[PDB]
Amino acid sequence: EAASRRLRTAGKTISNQSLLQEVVDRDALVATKKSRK
Amino acid sequence: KNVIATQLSEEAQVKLEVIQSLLEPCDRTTYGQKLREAAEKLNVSLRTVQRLVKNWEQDGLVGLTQTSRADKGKHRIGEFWENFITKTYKEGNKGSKRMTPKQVALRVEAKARELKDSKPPNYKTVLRVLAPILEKQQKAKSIRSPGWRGTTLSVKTREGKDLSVDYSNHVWQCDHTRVDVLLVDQHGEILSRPWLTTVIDTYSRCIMGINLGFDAPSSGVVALALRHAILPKRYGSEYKLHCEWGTYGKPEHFYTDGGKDFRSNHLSQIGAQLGFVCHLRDRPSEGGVVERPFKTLNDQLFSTLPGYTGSNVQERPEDAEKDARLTLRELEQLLVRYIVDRYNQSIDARMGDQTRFERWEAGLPTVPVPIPERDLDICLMKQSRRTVQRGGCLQFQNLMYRGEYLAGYAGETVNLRFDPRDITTILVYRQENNQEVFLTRAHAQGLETEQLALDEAEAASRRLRTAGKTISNQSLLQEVVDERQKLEQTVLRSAAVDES
Amino acid sequence: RSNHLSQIGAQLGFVCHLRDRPSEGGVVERPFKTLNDQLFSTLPGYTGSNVQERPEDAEKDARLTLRELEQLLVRYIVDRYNQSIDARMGDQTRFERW
Amino acid sequence: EAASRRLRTAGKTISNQSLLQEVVDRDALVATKKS
Amino acid sequence: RADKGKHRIGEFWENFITKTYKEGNKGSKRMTPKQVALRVEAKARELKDSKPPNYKTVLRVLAPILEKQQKAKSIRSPGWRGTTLSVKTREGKDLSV
DNA sequence: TGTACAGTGACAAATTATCTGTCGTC
DNA sequence: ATGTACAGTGACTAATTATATGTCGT
DNA sequence: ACAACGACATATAATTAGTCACTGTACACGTAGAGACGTAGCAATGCT
DNA sequence: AGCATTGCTACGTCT
Ligand SMILES: [Mg+2]
Repeated sequence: EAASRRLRTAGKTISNQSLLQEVVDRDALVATKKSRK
Repeated sequence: KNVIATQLSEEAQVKLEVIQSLLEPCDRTTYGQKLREAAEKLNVSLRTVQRLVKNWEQDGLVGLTQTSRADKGKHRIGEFWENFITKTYKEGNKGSKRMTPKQVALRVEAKARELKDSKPPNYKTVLRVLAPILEKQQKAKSIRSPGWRGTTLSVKTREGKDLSVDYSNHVWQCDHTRVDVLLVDQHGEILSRPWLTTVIDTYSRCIMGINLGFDAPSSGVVALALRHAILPKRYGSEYKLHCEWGTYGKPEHFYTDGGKDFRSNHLSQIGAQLGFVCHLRDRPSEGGVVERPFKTLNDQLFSTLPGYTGSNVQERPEDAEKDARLTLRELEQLLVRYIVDRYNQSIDARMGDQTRFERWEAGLPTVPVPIPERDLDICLMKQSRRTVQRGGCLQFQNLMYRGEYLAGYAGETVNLRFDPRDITTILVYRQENNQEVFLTRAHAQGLETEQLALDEAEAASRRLRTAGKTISNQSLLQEVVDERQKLEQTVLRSAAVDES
Repeated sequence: RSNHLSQIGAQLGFVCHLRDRPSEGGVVERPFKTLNDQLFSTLPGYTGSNVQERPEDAEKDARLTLRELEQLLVRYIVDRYNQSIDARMGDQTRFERW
Repeated sequence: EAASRRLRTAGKTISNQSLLQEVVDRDALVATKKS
Repeated sequence: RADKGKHRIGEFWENFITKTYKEGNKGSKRMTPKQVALRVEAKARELKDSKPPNYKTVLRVLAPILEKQQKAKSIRSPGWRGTTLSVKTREGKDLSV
């Protein structure tokens, strides 16, 4: 358990807040594409 | 052999509690007298209680419970008809035939009429007999594979040899997938789904480069992926990336799907010129380090984009061609942002300790040499067993050529290297001391005011000759310059060399 | 929707009508599946009703010719399909209801 | 129950003799197949 | 209890989850709950909300919606019965047979 | 020892619906 | 009011037959 | 001694095998094949 | 004289 809790705590350490920028700007791009008709 | 009792029922608990109430020891003459309470408690004679004691003292909780019957799972139709059913079904489902239990029952009834059997197996009897077979072949369909664990890994090759993966850049992989996105030209008609070809570092599970484009799986595609994989990266401020795709440098191996471009001469020339060894994949599963990222990337990216096309024809969503809206100059930016700002920083699925990126930078055996860009653009495609003319001149694919230093040589076997995207010039090579040595750079006769590609010159030679035109570089060039692939190629014309 | 067929109808004496949608066609769409299940699936080289379902060796097992498949399909229709009960009626075989 | 039983008992009287013999003859034909 | 089947994330998040999944599955887009939860994470961070819903809640929010979208595949047609029959022409004229 | 991500079971933490007391005149 | 209709299913029921019971037994 | 395992013949009941009325579900043109890169057929356009 | 090289066409064969 305590060994597996190392893997869990290590994975959870990611500074993910800089990684979210992809998702919101990908959607913003797709919403910027209006259809041809 | 240990066997444990399970599904202890209420009646078994009733039977157990009286057994426990007589597990308390006493003299045998009162033992045979205190157990009399069981008689009405079980509504049965003490001779059954003596039998129950004989079971429990012999068998514990397992024999205290009632068994299944001896005929459970035994079919009273007998071995002939149970053989007949399982014979008929398995032979009826060999190869591409797919007989079903209903079709089997018709065979049973047919054979019974021949046998004059008064009472052949009913269809539901025939269906019952096959239920074990259907279930056993169902479970055989979905068995999970463990996958590798920890840092140690080795990759099986079609050679039979198994090759360990020891450090970052020890073994790269590639394959191509058809992207599940319909995307469109400028202003935008539907075109068709592109191909994606990726380089994956088998140690870090990292991803050093991709080529995305409408081009079919071809050695020029693989070469342009390696041209991306191997070079240092610089992406323009128009991407607004947060992270830098710092993976570069060269492989010691290239382990790959056995596609015809991966088996090509051109790539083998790259293997010799860059020092990696091409290794073939045995079966698709061994590729999983690159097969699976298509699944990962389909799920986390393409499925969210307007032109998504589903994982199969049978799942193909009908709006895909109704509102496909990206061009590849956007799909590139989406895919590149997904890799560099997310996927590079994503955790490696069986290390946990670090990102995909850090298992590359910390795992490579030593800092690789960043090669000159022009050197890979000297690792062009080459042609051999051709000959130089007895003059200052040359030929290639019905083009005609000049060369500055060729006049010092008589007509002799020559080797030559060319950019298929800029066949305006060739680099020429000689076999001095059994080693390749430069002759000269060379040019098509009089060609300087414009530039030419190989694919359009090849197509022009077809319309050139079939019209009976006099064959020359002069006339061939006109048939280049006098459409689906035109739209596709002029999309791919959008390139970072104009933007960096 | 061809002129040829509409001209046959005018000659032979029937009007040509089109269904709204395939569901309204079920009376004709269904015998295919009764053929698909009860005939084509039990023959060498059955190709499976879908790309996700083609047998792994349909091309390897492929051996029937057009004259042979027709000679079976006619035995199926004459001795079997038309002799089955009409599924609305239960009492009448499809030919006796004709 | 009676409506069903009459409907069912009608269906039971239909002879499969043709519908059955074609089944073994289809296999006896296909038994000649080799790739 | 009166609370069974009703979530505690509240009216704003119950909508935002279901809004985001609904827009992500029109056209050929096929945004699954995980991508919604990843949007929820992004939304809370930009909302400055310190307690975004967990992916298990987001999957439980959509579970009835997913089942309603599933049931539509199964709905059976009664069919015609007995002797009387007609066929539906696209002219709109039911031709008796 | 293919790969590995989205979905799911079994459970703990937290919330909170509501149902169980000792009670008061009815 | 009504797409089609066959193969597979469930929920019993008739027949089989494995084996639990009650008395005697030594 | 008499409470221990037999010797039943007969119930007891849990197995299978069979009857039916329901119902889900595919029938709706559709993957054989595009598109690369050989080993091997070829012509040709040169020339000594 | 001699072939000798050069630019197509299969017929797979693979993804
Ligand atoms: Mg491949």
